[PDB]
Amino acid sequence: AAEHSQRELDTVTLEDIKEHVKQLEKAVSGKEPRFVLRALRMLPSTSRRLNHYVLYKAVQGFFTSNNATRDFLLPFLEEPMDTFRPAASTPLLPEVEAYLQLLVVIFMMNSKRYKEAQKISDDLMQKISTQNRRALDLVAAKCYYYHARVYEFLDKLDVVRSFLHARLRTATLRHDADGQATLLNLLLRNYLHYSLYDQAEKLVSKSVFPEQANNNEWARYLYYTGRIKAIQLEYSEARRTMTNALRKAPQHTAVGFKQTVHKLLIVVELLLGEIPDRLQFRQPSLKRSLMPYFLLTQAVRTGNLAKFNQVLDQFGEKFQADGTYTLIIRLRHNVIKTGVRMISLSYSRISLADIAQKLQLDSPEDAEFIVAKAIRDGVIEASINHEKGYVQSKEMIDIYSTREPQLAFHQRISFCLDIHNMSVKAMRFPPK
Amino acid sequence: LILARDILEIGAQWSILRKDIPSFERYMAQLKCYYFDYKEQLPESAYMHQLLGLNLLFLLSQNRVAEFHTELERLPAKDIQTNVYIKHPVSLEQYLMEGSYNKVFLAKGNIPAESYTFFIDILLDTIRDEIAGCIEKAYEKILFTEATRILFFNTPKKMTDYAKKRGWVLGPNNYYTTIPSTELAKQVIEYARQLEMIV
Amino acid sequence: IISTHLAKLYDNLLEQNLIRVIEPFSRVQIEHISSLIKLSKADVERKLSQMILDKKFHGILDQGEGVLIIFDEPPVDKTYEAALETIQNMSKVVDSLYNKAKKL
Amino acid sequence: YLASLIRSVVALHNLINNKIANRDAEKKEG
Amino acid sequence: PKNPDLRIAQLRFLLSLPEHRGDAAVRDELMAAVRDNNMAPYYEALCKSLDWQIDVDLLNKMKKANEDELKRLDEELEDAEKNLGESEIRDAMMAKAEYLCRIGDKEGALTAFRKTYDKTVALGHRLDIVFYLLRIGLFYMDNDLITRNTEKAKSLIEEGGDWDRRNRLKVYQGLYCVAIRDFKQAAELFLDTVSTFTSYELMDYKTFVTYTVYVSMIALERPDLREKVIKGAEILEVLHSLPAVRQYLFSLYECRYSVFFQSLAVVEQEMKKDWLFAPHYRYYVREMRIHAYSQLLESYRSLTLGYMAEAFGVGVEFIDQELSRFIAAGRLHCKIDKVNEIVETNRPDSKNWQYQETIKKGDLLLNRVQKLSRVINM
Amino acid sequence: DDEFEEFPAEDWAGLDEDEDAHVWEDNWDDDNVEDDFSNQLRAELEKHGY
Amino acid sequence: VVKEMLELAKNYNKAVEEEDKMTPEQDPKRHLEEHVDVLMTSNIVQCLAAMLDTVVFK
Repeated sequence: AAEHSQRELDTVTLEDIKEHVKQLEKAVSGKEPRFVLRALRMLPSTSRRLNHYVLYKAVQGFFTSNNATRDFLLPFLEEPMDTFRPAASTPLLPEVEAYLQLLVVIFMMNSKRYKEAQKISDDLMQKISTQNRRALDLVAAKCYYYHARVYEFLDKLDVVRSFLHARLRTATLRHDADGQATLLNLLLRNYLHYSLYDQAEKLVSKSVFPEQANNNEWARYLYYTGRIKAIQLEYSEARRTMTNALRKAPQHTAVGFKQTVHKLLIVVELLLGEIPDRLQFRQPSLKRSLMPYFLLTQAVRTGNLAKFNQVLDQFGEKFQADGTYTLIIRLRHNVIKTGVRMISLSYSRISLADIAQKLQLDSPEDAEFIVAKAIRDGVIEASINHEKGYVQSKEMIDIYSTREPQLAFHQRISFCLDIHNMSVKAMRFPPK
Repeated sequence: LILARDILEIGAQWSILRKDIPSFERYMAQLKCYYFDYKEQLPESAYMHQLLGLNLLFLLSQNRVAEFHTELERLPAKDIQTNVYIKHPVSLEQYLMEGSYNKVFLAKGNIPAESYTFFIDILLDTIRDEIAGCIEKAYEKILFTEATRILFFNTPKKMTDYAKKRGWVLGPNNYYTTIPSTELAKQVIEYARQLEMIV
Repeated sequence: IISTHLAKLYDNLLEQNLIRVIEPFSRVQIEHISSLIKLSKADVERKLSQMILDKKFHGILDQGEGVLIIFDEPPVDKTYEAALETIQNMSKVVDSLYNKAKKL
Repeated sequence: YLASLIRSVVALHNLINNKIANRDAEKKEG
Repeated sequence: PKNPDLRIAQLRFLLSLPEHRGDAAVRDELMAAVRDNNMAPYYEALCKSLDWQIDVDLLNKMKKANEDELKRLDEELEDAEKNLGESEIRDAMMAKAEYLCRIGDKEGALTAFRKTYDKTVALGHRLDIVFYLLRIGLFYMDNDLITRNTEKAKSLIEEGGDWDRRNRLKVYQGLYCVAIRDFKQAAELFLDTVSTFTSYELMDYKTFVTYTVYVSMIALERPDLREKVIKGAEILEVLHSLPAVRQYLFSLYECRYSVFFQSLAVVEQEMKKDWLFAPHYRYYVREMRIHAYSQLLESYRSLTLGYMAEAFGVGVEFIDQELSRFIAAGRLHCKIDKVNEIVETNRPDSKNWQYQETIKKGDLLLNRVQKLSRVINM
Repeated sequence: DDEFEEFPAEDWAGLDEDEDAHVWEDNWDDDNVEDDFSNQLRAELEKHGY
Repeated sequence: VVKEMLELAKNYNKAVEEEDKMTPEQDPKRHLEEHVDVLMTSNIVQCLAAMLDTVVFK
């Protein structure tokens, strides 16, 4: 029973592998890029099954020209005892062999086998460093990604910094797009994993992210640069970038990525004085994970110092587990700024003594200093009057008849005309 | 490596002792190159955290809060609230962040070591000039006496000299649009272009 | 059935008087209009507030200085009422395209 | 805005039809 | 069948400040208990209140005797004969709701009703189980069953006869309430039905009219609610029967805020003891407050806080705090001034609000179109 | 589609019982504390005559 | 023209919904495109002429 169903699943997975190989072969036909991402898109689906039988069948099936590069995976490859070339000795395309080696890499990655995984990944990316074909650039992106992933659970992410830097440059000269973006994101993750935020920031300023990058890669890059600018006091742009990242993240999957981005967005918005909307704290897939961040947010809204301290004491482990402890401390000292933002949002004119009384600041001069500091930033638009005690807010002129809507709607033109231009450029009529 | 680390530590402490800023940066920079990454073999130095907090306070001194927080990220989280040597500069940074300047002035005397006063003084000046900047970007017309009181310029002549130091001036009574049609015409013509000229 | 009808008639007459007065004025003390209409200041203020709220007479009431202001609302807005709706309309269109995207 | 959005959405829809029709022809090539 | 909420919400689930834990309501529940003897309300009564008193089993003895006798009678009438469709089997399950629902539980009754539904053809049985278990899941906090049954009735069952489901919006009084559903829909079907009630099983007419008024004046503040809830005939008649509700409604409509707040406090308190208590009494009294504040702020440009306090009940400082809290929440467009003691309204004109809505909706559409464009053509 | 395994897919413990599992989209203002209404009103006007 | 374009957009949405449940087998789109083109040309011309007038005549 189980053996029969397992065999059918293995056969259908092998058929999908055959189809992917044929698609990669067709990609070089016509001398055009793409048609490889079609095979690479179902990569998680194929990766899910990856039985030993199907992997061995594929290895024996597409490698009629036996060389040593396969004679390394064979020692770890286990064949069925009692239990197909799709068919001459035509030499293998580099993309095809890279693909099959990549699924080997993924299987050995899944089964917690890491050291020989490091070896096979090393032998995989050693060869592709010699090629100069754009068809092998799309596959190279995933190759590097799972190479870094292999080195991650091997706890040697620091070693690969040189290799990723070299491949990133190589992609930069060859005007690579997918490989360049994947390498840049891997480099950013490497820098962050060892808290080298200054190095990551310096790298970001000197490297331009390709606009034609994939949605997932764009989201990852946005999250990484948002974390950079958030731990680098550029809170407003960090929040903007994090929201942009959440927009481009996959909707169905990517639970962990969305959880991390939501946690950081909560902390950044709280630091900015704004209040995150309660809606995100309610989705199932996000609720419990954000539960520690929820009890925190309430305190920020109330300014209850004791509640903040208790939440920190009972959830510091979780906060450090996702690396939000330091930002949370900065928030613990910016709760007052949040309160001042709320006060100035509600009131138009208000005496400083009222500020001190409402915020429990225990001093009118201290409230004066705090509101002056907050209004120095873009936190509050006001105009303090020390002669009397006002915190008079700026007059709200009619935004219409003010050239501001013209500017916004001009940006929206630029965007929509740009979208139309790319859409009409990417029509790609066929030859026959 | 241990002896090189000792050399650089003595160099940095001499640099602060010399009372010179630019050399101090280079000495601590090389020491950071020798401090805490990939080393894993050097014994825990007794001067580790003293100079770590030294560097943090220095970064605070010249308005380098971003670098201050990055270097905070570099060092372990356990010592941030435990080691006094870095507890101090972090504390003044937080008080500066809130705006409790008087708290910073009070805590200027709570240094964990004598090898802190050097840029403690320049940070006491930095908070005052930041106060002045936030004041000018906050108030409308602040009277001279209040500025003298809250700028911590105890000597009124000192306050006046600092007023002359900045373009922010005393004033007489001691109380310190058009339709462009050019660029947006270009924008409209750009829209016209993007409509025409084929794909 | 005669008290109710007469009270309704009195309110109708009060509204008709109040619109047949203040028509000259663009910003008038409620005290002056109370004097002109021979009613209490609080009573006429309540009636004015109710009339504004029911949108039976355009204007606003600045209680801070005890004044009543009169103006009109521009009817140029109509194009946005189309514009906005069209946007939501094509929102649906985009949604449909997403389904076709699921085809590909 | 309005006109652009409409024009942009129409162009995007025209791209969907092409990106579908092309893969239809390619799959038929089968 | 089981009308008076079985007194169980007001029973010992309203302790502390409401304090309702023992009174004549416990007597009413116990008389509803002893007649058609039941042990199902005795689950929690076997745990916390009257846990192991003499009566707890002194009633259980002949209760079990009676229920065993009647279940035996039903089983004999079910096995001896072979009655089809709406039959003695449906009688067994309707009793089983009059029973084990009020003996132990709904689970057996839910199963039996499912079986007879597979056996029956007509539709009132399905509505019967809908309301049976809506009230049971108001006893035991069930909503998924209610919405499943409602979908079954409305989408599929309501293709023969009609005129029945409307009042089963009572769940919609408490489904999406604290944002959109304590009102809007819950009022547009209460209003659509108030003329033709014909559902006295769930609630008496007076209670239905009070619910209708409560949800309508939060659904509709002054968007010509008068055309349906003030000029309304039957609502006006029952309001003639109910002075408190009529005063509470007309005080808001006639801008008599000083008494409107006292009516709202009475409504809050009498609402804190209901099937409607636990869901949204806090929410309703916040929304009505915001509604009255926006009604007063409208038709004004700048209001002295003193005028508000004297005309809106009391509490210059109370009103200041409330306005601060409500502006901080983004509702109640107005800006509050301190010791000058002015409140300025900043409601944008039609053009500015139109522009802001254009920006918002267009940003939504542009993000959608950007995502769509980028996932296509890679 | 990437599953973003580089970020650990934070497991929601053991899908433990939530607060309400209700359908009840609420706001930030529903979590504060309140003390009825009438008490407030009398408590703030008997100082002036109620 | 914007009202006509709204009606055309409703028709376009209705027609596109049919596109899904329809294999390869007046267009509310072509009319939509024509209205869009006339709107953009008219308003672009009017804007540009207006502002050229603002800035050439003092």
